[PDB]
Amino acid sequence: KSPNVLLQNLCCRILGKSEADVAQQFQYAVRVIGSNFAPTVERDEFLVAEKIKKELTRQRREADAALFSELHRKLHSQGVLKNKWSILYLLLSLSEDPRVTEAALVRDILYVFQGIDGKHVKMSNADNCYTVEGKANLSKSLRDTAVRLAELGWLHNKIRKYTDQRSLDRSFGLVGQSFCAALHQELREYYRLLSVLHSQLQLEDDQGVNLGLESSLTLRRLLVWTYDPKMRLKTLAALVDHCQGRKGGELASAVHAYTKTGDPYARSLVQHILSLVSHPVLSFLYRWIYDGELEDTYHEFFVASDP
Amino acid sequence: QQSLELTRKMLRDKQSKKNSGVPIGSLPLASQEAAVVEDLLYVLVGVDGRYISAQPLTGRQGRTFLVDPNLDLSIRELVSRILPVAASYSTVTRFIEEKSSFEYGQVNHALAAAMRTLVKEYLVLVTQLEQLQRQGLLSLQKLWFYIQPAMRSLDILASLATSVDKGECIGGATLSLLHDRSFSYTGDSQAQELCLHLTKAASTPYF
Amino acid sequence: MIHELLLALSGYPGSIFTWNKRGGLQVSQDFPFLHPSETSVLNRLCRLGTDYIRFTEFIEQYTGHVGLHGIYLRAFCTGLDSVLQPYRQALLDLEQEFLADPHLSISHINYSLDQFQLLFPSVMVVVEQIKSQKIHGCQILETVYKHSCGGLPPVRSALEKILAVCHGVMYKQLSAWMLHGLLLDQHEEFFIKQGPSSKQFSLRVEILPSYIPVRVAEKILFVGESVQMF
Amino acid sequence: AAANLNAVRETMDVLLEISRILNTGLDMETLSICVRLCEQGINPEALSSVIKELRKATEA
Amino acid sequence: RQYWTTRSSKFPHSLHLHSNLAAVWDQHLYSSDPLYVPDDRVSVTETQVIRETLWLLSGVKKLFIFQLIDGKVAVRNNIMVTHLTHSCLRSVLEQIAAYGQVVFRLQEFIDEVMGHKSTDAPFRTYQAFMWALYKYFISFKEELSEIEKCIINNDTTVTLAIVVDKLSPRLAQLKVLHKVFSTGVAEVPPDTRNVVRASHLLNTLYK
Repeated sequence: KSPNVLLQNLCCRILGKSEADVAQQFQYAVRVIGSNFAPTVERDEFLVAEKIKKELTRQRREADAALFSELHRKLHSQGVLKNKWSILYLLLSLSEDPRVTEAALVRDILYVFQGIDGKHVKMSNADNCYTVEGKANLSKSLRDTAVRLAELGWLHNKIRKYTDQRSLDRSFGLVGQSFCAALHQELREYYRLLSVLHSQLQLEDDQGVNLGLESSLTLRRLLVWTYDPKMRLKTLAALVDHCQGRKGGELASAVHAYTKTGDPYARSLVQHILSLVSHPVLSFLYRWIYDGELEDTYHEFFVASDP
Repeated sequence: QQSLELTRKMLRDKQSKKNSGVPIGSLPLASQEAAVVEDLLYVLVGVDGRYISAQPLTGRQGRTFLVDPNLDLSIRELVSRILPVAASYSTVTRFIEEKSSFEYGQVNHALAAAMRTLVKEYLVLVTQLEQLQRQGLLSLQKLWFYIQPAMRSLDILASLATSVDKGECIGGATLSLLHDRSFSYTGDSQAQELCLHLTKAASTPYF
Repeated sequence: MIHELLLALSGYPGSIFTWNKRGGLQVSQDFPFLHPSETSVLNRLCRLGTDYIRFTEFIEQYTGHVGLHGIYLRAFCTGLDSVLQPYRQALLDLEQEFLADPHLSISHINYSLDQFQLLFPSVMVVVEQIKSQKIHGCQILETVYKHSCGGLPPVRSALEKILAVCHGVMYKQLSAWMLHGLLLDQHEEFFIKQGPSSKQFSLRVEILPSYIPVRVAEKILFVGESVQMF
Repeated sequence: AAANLNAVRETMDVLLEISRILNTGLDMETLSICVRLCEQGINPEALSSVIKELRKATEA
Repeated sequence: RQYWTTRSSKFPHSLHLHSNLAAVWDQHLYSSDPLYVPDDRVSVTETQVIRETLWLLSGVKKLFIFQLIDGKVAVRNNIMVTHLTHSCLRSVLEQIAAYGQVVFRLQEFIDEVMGHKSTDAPFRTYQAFMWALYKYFISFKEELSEIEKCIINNDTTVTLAIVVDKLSPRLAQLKVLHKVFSTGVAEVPPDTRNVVRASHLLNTLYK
């Protein structure tokens, strides 16, 4: 039944000519199709999923990448598809044109990544990091992977505390508050990536093979998931340590100093942050020019006015 | 040790110039192979396998490993031949960590990030492997078959990193290496692809 | 849970969500499925829930009933309600999307409400300053204007909106006092008070907002007196 | 049965969403044909070649 | 349709943590507290909840969940919603019941005035009072009826909060008019002449 309906649809639909009007076209199509079954290599949808992620990053649509990830969540939720690999590859081709148990371990590591201690893994302030408690329950490999992951959680906790402090004080100046708010923009992506991962953690029931899915999540999966987030948080922690006491023009120079890294990912992120921070500075300059005056309490401008 | 001193020196140079800135042998052969497969999967990310201890040799070369003495001769040989993946990954990790400081200039900086991106896809392959391992469909023969290209690529990149480190190359000297290594590996797309990628990436800031 | 969660966010605490009057909204940590991250997110959200509760209390206090009294205070409460309205619409849309897909994680809800997570504490700070200082009359108009130059784009937009409402109210007042020389006082709340009225008005500088030039003030007084005597 | 109908409906919904967000350039019937042939063990790249040559002949 | 009869309600719905919320909470209480004895509360659907609320807004005398206790609208404490929990459910119901008791007061005033003059003294001030009352209540009732009709259409599932927010301006106007009525009418005793009560309410409304 397959090939006949395939040819009929692909002729009457793709072309405005029916298969009873043009004959050799479907012949060439079926002969190209004929004598081919499937690749013998691994057909896991994870590989094509991160292929799509890479392509979307090449298209600078990481928001779209997250959206596609969530749609993949529902696609696995339904359980109505058995050959997602092939359809995903076809969609890739089309879209190119226009452009304790490891489950508990991963749940706890997610919890940590949200900035709060998990179970059997917690903030050891004696180590001033995250440490596996009751590691005899697990193996050395599990705890090593957990520590490698939870480095990101410790950085997240650091940045969250710093941003809370800077959101608290008001004598930190308008530029400092703008910096903190922009810092929260990246926290937003952090958070919704975490939400995507939590949603995919189990779906809602074991509908497929595992976690409501056909493939079980593993530490290695979380590793590739956090690769980019890890470097993002490393860059942000470096930035926050850099601007320890920089206020106003001080901070504006400090950030422009860290604008010279040369990592186009990180460099573009820093440029976005610098643009956001300078926007209040630009408004200050425009007011000082057009109005001949700008009023401040936390003197962050480069013009000092005398009483 | 060496990396910290180098980065400190070149930060000071930048400041001076720019005025700113059960026994496994008792186990059946299949079980032993599976255990070692999981261990090497761990090692790929630089975490220890259950029957292999990483030799804590750092600051002189990449991370090497020592297997347990209870291991089949053939499997021990195979793991010996396949180990250089681990050391090459430790080398690239150390390289990307060291280029963190801005004192290496953007050109060197943008260098490592490029390899960082490659690191990404490397881990992707590992994930593939672990998926196959999740399927229980992985054999050491096929593991080696898959890694052989990855083995060669990691060897190439480790050699490039070691050359840059030993020469302390910065700027066009790195590019000179890129100019040289481009010709150094004529006759194979395996190395020429990466050489072209790295030349483009490094030259973009210098261009 | 999620519906109880949003209803607590809706100002209606449940059994687990307990509203201490001054202890705020807090979590009855008794559910066997609760986890430390779960409880931490719960507390972070109860923060904004308590904020909303106190907002509602204040607005009911000084909009439904007539120190802490006058047209300025009612306008403050009305603008605070308006600014919180988009928070309510976001809450309702989140409820709708949960009612669509049940596999959604509370982390998704936290991601969504992070938009107002930062906004709410600044508004609480402003309103608690207003109340504690008992800011009354046109002084209040200056107050937010002082804070109107904040560094939080969300908070700054909300403050601009409320300040435009205040501007509209005091423009109504000024139009009344200019076009017909009519002073309207609920609790003697105006930048001009009665003078001799035999001359006719006396300025109220202590309540004059900082962003009102004195020259403008005396121009207004001159015009109003001229109209009234005519 | 009815649950199956709802599942198929939301399935087409999600596939339409991903197609539109992915600016692939297909409609409901094209996607239905593609998905119905998907489980038939059909080479994707050959399908893409066929569809691209069809679209190039369309303007020509 | 007949649902105000005292028979229990058992209905099919999606089963989740948040869909079985009340049931799950009671099970947690019982498991944590074997001392807990489940308090009998009739399970009702949000559809029935909203229909009862619409009835209260219209002022229907025959009510099941709502108890006209001492002339004030209150909740029934032997009803529950599995999607909800008892505490917040009752909180919402009491927020609604404030407006409902105001509406009850309005209804009693209306019935008093319309006695459910060419013979006694003119009372046309009261006549216009209740005339405008009726007009406003008519507008409110058409609002409620449109909501109810959308409900009866059995469309995709719609939550109560939508209607709550839609009627919130109506809730505020309800509160304002309740305060005004109590001021200008309830305060002045009927011992005074129509002159006195009329002037009192007139000045209340003018202020």
